[PDB]
Amino acid sequence: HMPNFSGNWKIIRSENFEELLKVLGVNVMLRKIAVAAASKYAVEIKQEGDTFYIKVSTTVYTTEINFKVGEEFEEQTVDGRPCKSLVKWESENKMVCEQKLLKGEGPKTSWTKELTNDGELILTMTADDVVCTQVFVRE
Repeated sequence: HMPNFSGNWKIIRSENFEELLKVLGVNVMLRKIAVAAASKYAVEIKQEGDTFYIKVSTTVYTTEINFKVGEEFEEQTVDGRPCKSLVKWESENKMVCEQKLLKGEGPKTSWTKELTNDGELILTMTADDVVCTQVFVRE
């Protein structure tokens, strides 16, 4: 197995996190405690070919998703609401994920993950017109 998305990642930048949560209707006090918890974002990925295991965690919370590119799966929005998700590739090293809520009305959300040439992992998370960008390095 050669060098791909696979590995353990630790966050180093986190731009527009608060603003994203606001759009997602999170009250001030929780946004701030959330911004605090985000400087300990760890991501572990196992990638085999087309197929992905991803663990995102902070000090007190973790979640795991499993998916194949091109095949619908379920997870939660950043705000916690369950959703149907679909991942597609965009270049050698970027995937994007459109999301439709299971139940109800809310902002259009989506995320991306990309591996840069300097070997950083870059996560984006979009709610409507607001885009949160997070940068990660190998652990």
